[PDB]
Amino acid sequence: QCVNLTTRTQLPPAYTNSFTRGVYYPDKVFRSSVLHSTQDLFLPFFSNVTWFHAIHKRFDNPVLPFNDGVYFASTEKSNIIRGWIFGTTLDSKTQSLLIVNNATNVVIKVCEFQFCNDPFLGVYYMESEFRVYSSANNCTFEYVSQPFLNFKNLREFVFKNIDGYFKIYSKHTPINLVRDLPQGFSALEPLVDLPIGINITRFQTLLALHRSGWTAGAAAYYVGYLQPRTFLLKYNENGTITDAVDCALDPLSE
Amino acid sequence: SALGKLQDVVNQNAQALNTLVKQLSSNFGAISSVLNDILSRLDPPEAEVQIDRLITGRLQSLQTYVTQQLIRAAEIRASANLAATKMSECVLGQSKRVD
Amino acid sequence: QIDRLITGRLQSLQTYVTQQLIRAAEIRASANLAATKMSECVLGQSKRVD
Amino acid sequence: DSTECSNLLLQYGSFCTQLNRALTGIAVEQDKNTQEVFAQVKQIYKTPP
Amino acid sequence: DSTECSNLLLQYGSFCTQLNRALTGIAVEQDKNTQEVFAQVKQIYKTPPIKDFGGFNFSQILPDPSKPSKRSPIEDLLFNKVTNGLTVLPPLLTDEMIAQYTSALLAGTITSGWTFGAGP
Amino acid sequence: TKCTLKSFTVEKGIYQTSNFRVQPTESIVRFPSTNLVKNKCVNFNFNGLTGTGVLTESNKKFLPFQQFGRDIADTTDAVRDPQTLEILDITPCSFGGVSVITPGTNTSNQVAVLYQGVNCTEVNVFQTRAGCLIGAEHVNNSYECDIPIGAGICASYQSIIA
Ligand SMILES: *[C@@H]1O[C@H](CO)[C@@H](O[C@@H]2O[C@H](CO)[C@@H](O)[C@H](O)[C@H]2NC(C)=O)[C@H](O)[C@H]1NC(C)=O
Ligand SMILES: *[C@@H]1O[C@H](CO)[C@@H](O[C@@H]2O[C@H](CO)[C@@H](O)[C@H](O)[C@H]2NC(C)=O)[C@H](O)[C@H]1NC(C)=O
Ligand SMILES: *[C@@H]1O[C@H](CO)[C@@H](O)[C@H](O)[C@H]1NC(C)=O
Ligand SMILES: *[C@@H]1O[C@H](CO)[C@@H](O)[C@H](O)[C@H]1NC(C)=O
Ligand SMILES: *[C@@H]1O[C@H](CO)[C@@H](O)[C@H](O)[C@H]1NC(C)=O
Ligand SMILES: *[C@@H]1O[C@H](CO)[C@@H](O)[C@H](O)[C@H]1NC(C)=O
Ligand SMILES: *[C@@H]1O[C@H](CO)[C@@H](O)[C@H](O)[C@H]1NC(C)=O
Repeated sequence: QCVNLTTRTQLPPAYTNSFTRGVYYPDKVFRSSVLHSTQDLFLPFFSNVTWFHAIHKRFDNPVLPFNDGVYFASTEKSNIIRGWIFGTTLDSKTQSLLIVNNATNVVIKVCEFQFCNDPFLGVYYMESEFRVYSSANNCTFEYVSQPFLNFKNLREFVFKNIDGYFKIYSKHTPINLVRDLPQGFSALEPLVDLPIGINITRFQTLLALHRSGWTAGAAAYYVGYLQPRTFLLKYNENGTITDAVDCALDPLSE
Repeated sequence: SALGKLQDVVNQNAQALNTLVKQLSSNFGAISSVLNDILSRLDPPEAEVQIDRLITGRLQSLQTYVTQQLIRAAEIRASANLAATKMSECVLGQSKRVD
Repeated sequence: QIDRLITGRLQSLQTYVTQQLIRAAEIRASANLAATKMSECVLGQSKRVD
Repeated sequence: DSTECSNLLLQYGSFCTQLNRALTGIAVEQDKNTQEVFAQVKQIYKTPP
Repeated sequence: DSTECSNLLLQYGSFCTQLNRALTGIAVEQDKNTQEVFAQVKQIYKTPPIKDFGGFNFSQILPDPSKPSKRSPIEDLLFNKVTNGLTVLPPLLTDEMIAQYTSALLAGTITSGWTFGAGP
Repeated sequence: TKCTLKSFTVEKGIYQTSNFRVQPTESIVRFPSTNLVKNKCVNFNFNGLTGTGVLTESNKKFLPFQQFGRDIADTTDAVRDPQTLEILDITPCSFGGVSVITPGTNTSNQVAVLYQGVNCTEVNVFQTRAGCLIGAEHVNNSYECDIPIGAGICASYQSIIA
């Protein structure tokens, strides 16, 4: 089942500053009281991060490129953002990745889904609406896990695809900032490594409607793109990354 | 920065040791920098070549480290000879030499 | 072939840097002697013979 | 300017950093030598006319 | 610990012996340097218990009895202000013995002037 | 010492002659496998990570994602066991130089051995900061330095005393 959403309001997507967000642990190695220089796919400091809104009538589900990797930030309250879609053509011709977080658990499936133009979930005012794909014929990988999840909650995710391995990094942050990304530092812990082995060039954000037509809950998300670069990370005495330096940002940090 | 002269020598020696230890992580054109990985992954006819590449790279690194160690040893020996001269002429007697 | 050129040029550069370090040590010794002569012969009268 | 040569040169590690640091040490040593030899007075004296 | 690597390394000859010999020469040279600089007196001189030097105060350079290291306040400040087959050999002269040598030199130059450097 | 110096007569002094490495007594494999042996120099294989070391109980506070710990030189100094989630330090196995302290062969054939940087319990036994000294008796009297051992310790012949 697919449903076209025809009540959107036309508005260009916004842009804002990344500040010092998007740093994740590059590996599974404990390091204490050290300064470590690593060259990996990172989000540049103070970069131009694209801002999308969900407010009522804004419902931002565009087609975005994946490129080398995607940093996904979410200023979220009341649980509208539910999952992501990854693939190349997003149809039954190629094989695509599904990540969803419904009311019970987190489901990851790698199947040839015939995706809808507007994939979505729904909350009735209980969850009783799911319209993402119309079919699933060839499934190779399945993974059912625990639930991962004024704006009160900050969700950071990093999606990378190297050597057929999909690395998902996650961090949950209590915030009290009203509109934009808070300025500070928080290192993203590695969440899961999936051996999906599929080509990914395009991705989709999955939202949830509110029914009482449809109403969009107040939410905002940010999309940034990873680039191969070097960071200098500082590990404290407790093994937590507390500060970082972008090696190619300015001559002082260089 | 009063004690920079001693700290410079300490930093140089520690940096030379860190570079010499760090050079083991380099494969020098071989498939891996770990000897056990090469010995467990390849047959001895090609593992001999890979081990030879690792040996020549590490030997070049060690010879380089010994070369700068000898040069720094010569510099420290000259400084120590000067210090012994100052101990003999300034502390154990009064020196007429200006400055 | 590029590896052969790299190792040859790297050996040449290491040889050059090593001999430059030795000459730098010699020039530093000569400059220390020159500073001693500046302090003791120009800024004062020296009783040291020759 | 060969990128393949630099990619192969990265396998050898930090030899280039050591050579650059040694040359930098020699270069600052020359300035230190000149400073020790000639800058032994902090007053610029002049002869009478 | 690779036996095959050592067998291949034996084809290159006595490079390892040369490197070990050079490092050993440096290591003994450091001890010779310390002997040449600090061990220039064969008598361990000591200051008198009464510090009556005609108004001259040497408390900042003489060893402190309260400190276990028997160092001067200046020497204590100096020591506070300085911070895979590799081994570090300890120096032949420890820090307390070097401090003892400096204390002997200070006692000689305070109580005897330059006479102790040229004889009795 | 005679073989190392390539001479049948050895002068008085200390001579570096050999290298002492504590051989791995057992091999331990831990996969998600053999028993876990601690406080001994053993070979270890943790999740495909091979090495040789002594496993001791660790006071580090590894976060759940973190598995093996690296030091300044990027060597694995701590590891988490994949079956029982506990942290173990990996100290490198005891290695050191073996030096032979002897007087002249004209005087005597008695020798003492110094294991540099090696504690005496992993090898006339005397523990010095320079290492473990075997074959020389320690005396409380102080003399001039004849054969330098290190860390203020010297050796002489009068038997060999330290
Ligand atoms: C929702 O809208 C999309 C966009 O118009 C529809 O996708 C089109 O589907 C028709 C089916 O005949 C194709 O011919 C078009 O080429 C599609 N357009 C694009 C851009 O893909 C989709 O079918 C609509 N959903 C429903 C249920 O009608
Ligand atoms: C010599 O100098 C020392 C240090 O300058 C003097 O020690 C000070 O004595 C006063 C008065 O007793 C104390 O308040 C200071 O704290 C002391 N300084 C230190 C560093 O302990 C000492 O009195 C001087 N005279 C003699 C004869 O020793
Ligand atoms: C971000 O990009 C938009 C256009 O893509 C541009 O108008 C805006 O000025 C950029 N922001 C910054 C801070 O450069
Ligand atoms: C969430 O998805 C899983 C997988 O299909 C399903 O078994 C479960 O019932 C779903 N929960 C809800 C509340 O729909
Ligand atoms: C994928 O699905 C189609 C139709 O369901 C089928 O014809 C094809 O053989 C499948 N391919 C694989 C590799 O299973
Ligand atoms: C992945 O998809 C893109 C776009 O279709 C294509 O350009 C690229 O060659 C593909 N890569 C692989 C390894 O198939
Ligand atoms: C590290 O943890 C200890 C408690 O184990 C805490 O007291 C200390 O403040 C922590 N350090 C930092 C930098 O947070």
